[PDB]
Amino acid sequence: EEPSDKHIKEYLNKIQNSLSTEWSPCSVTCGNGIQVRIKPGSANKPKDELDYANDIEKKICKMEK
Amino acid sequence: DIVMTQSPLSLPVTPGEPASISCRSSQSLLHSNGKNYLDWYLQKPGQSPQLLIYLGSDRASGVPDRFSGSGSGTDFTLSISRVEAEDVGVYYCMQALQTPFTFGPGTKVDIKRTVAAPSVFIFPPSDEQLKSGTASVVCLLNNFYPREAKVQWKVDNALQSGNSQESVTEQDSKDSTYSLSSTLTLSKADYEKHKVYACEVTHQGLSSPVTKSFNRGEC
Amino acid sequence: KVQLVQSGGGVVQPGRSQRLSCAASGLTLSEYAMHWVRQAPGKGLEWVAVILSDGTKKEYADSVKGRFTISRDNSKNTLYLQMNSLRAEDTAVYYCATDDNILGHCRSKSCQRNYYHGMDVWGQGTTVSVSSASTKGPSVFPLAPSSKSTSGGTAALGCLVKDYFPEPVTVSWNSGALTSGVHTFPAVLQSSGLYSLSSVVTVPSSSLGTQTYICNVNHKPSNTKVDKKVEPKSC
Repeated sequence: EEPSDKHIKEYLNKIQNSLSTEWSPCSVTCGNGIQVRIKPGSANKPKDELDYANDIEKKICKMEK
Repeated sequence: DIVMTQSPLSLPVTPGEPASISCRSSQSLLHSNGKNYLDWYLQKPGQSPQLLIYLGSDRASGVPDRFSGSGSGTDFTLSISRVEAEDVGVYYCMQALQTPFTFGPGTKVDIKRTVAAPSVFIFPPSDEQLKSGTASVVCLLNNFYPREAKVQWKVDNALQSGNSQESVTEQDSKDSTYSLSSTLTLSKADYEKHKVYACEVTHQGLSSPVTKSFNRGEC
Repeated sequence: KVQLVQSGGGVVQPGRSQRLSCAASGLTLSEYAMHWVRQAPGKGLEWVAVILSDGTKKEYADSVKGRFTISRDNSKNTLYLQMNSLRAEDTAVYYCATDDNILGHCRSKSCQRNYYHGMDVWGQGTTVSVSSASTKGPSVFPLAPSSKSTSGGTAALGCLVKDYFPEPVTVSWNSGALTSGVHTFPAVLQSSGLYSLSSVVTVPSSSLGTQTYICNVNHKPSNTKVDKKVEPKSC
């Protein structure tokens, strides 16, 4: 189903500074995971000031079962 | 289906001035998740649509600062702090709350310049065409602004109905003018029944309607 | 670059079928729900259909349900639209576009958060023209310059390019040596089902006696090429 907030935030921590305005890789190898990006309109925000709810966009990724 | 409306439908913008387009939906687009599912797209002449604004207020990648979206529920606005020549085209709002996605009718934006009356020119049919059994009469309105114009055909003072078609150019990059053709098509038999062929043009740059005309066969 | 490359389309008779393709390059199609949107000539945008990233939950506009079906092949990074029982009403440019909301959350079912960020990538469009007209090259007629097309030392002249099918034709003047002051008007569709357009140019009136003005009209569908010299009138 939908990746949890816990999952997405864990993933944001794992990708650290590779987070960018481009969609990340899928967070998983099998099943459903998340991809994340810095919202286009937030590209000028210092990384340390990015807000999970308002500056990070999310999309589900569906890998093979 | 959700019905989308826009106003105004035509929006000329003087260089340097801001512009604003209104979009209304027949049902709220505010979702329980807090987002307003309203997009704005621009379609430049001869191009595919492109995304400007999503979720009411978010700018898409590569969209200049001069574009902003505001609003919530059923009432939304696109604001353009200035309209560059490259911003001319048709602006559509679209709800993305639920399928079918539905679009507004479009707002056509152009660059507002000093009023310029058309040069009005008229062309009788060629003898070559007449030999073929048909007569096309062309009226040309050249290099005018604004785009709105009324062109009527009078044949021996009788208004023509149903037998003409217009074509209009896109706004010219350099001088911000338009040109327009109106083509009257008649049978050779009908064409030869009348003398005076007249194009009557009404336009903001003309204090009264201008008539260009010829007598059949004279020149 | 990141691109959706459309193919297919063209002229098709009423009642026949056409299949459109939309091939992604620079992005992975399986990361997107995909939409079709269309635009009839001179009209606004109309949503046509959507398909989720795994091919489930195909949906359609009422205007096409029963006749169109949407499909995809993620392994070929390609989206398709199958159009059956085509009607004149279906003539349009058809566009494909992306959607990050791969599985329809929020708009079709409950969601913990939003996943939609607009339709951000669009194909270049495919024209579908639904018509029974036969391919036909144009007649080219002079729009001859006269006192009735001359003002302030400038004369307008042109060529009327009438009764061709399908679009497009191209018009040059003097084999491309003359471009300034040219206006080649968008084609109009006539009652007959055939197209017609005019190309006009303004030039110095005093040149009419010495400079030949020729419109070069090409209609590739019919392999028609016409050069028409426009002769000036002294009246």
